[PDB]
Amino acid sequence: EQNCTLEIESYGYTTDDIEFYWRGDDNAVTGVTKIELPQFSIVDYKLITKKVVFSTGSYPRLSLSFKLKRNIGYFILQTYMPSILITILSWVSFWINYDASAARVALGITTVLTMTTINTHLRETLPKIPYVKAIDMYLMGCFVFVFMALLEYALVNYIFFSQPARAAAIDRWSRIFFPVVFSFFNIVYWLYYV
Amino acid sequence: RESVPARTVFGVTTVLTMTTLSISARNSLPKVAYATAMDWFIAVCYAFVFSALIEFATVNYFTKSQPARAAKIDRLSRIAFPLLFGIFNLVYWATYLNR
Amino acid sequence: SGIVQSSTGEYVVMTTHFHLKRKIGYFVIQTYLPCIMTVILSQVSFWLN
Ligand SMILES: *[C@@H]1O[C@H](CO)[C@@H](O[C@@H]2O[C@H](CO)[C@@H](O[C@@H]3O[C@H](CO)[C@@H](O)[C@H](O)[C@@H]3O)[C@H](O)[C@H]2NC(C)=O)[C@H](O)[C@H]1NC(C)=O
Repeated sequence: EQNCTLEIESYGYTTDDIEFYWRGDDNAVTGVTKIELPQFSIVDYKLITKKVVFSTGSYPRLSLSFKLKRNIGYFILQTYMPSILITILSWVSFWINYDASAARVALGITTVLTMTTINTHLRETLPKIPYVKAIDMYLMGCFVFVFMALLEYALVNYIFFSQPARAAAIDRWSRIFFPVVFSFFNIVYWLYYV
Repeated sequence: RESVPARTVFGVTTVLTMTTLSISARNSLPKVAYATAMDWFIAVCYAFVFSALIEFATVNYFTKSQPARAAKIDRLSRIAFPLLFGIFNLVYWATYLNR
Repeated sequence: SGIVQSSTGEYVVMTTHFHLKRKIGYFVIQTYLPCIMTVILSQVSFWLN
């Protein structure tokens, strides 16, 4: 939610010379409920009159504050759904049998490539904000999961020939416990950012 | 069904093609807060590609163990998937061209 | 405060340098970590038979 204000002051006259108020004091601002923003939605607006104190006196001031709550369905549909489904698609390599080396490599490495492409195209589509954001944290999480899945395949392939039993046990454990960790990650993230 | 690497690369890079198409397709739309008709179409097609890959995964998992089942689901999908995509297209176009 | 000499005369100049330091947290998780993970993934290829 972005609290965007408009501050109205008097330049040269102090409260000893000029006084400010809203005419009506609650209906002074109209036309706000009829504003249809493309990306936000005005959830509330406040009117605040006051006298601010500076060195040479106190100057009057009014303040019109909107609270803009950003609409989410777009960002879900465009950014999260692709990343979540690519993470699941990366998981798909676990049901693919151990011998299918080329198959599981293709799946995992192409999922890494797709995650990189999504990240580096949302980096352009999204506004250029050079500090870290929740969307970036989620994309990093999905990337790290794809990375872990491909490393798990690499481990399975390395340790297979010496012990198929442990290879298969690792495969089944990862099959059962990456969806678990992903749900846990999703829960923590969505409850921390809401 | 026995060409696992070819079918796997096929499906996964089809998904990557769909991802690129979706990303390029949304660079034209103004940043609305909700789904446009083209957004529904793209999401449905993307889900179809994901489901085709999942179908192949099921087929591969049940092949060599229940080959009857693997071939049965393949023959069923060949007639289900296009027969469902076509009707989806018909309904979508009919609803949107008439408004 | 300083004095600048130009072809027209000597002028008083009042300077104020503002000191800025760039944040790193964005490039860390947006370029450095993806690059490091890509290199790690490339090396992990050695473990395959
Ligand atoms: C956006 O942020 C501004 C800045 O905080 C919010 O303004 C704040 O609003 C509250 C509630 O009206 C003000 O509290 C009031 O303080 C006066 C002190 O004279 C008191 O008489 C009232 O009973 C109440 O306690 C607060 O002063 C005010 N802050 C500033 C700096 O003006 C604004 O409400 C936010 N926009 C929203 C919530 O839509």
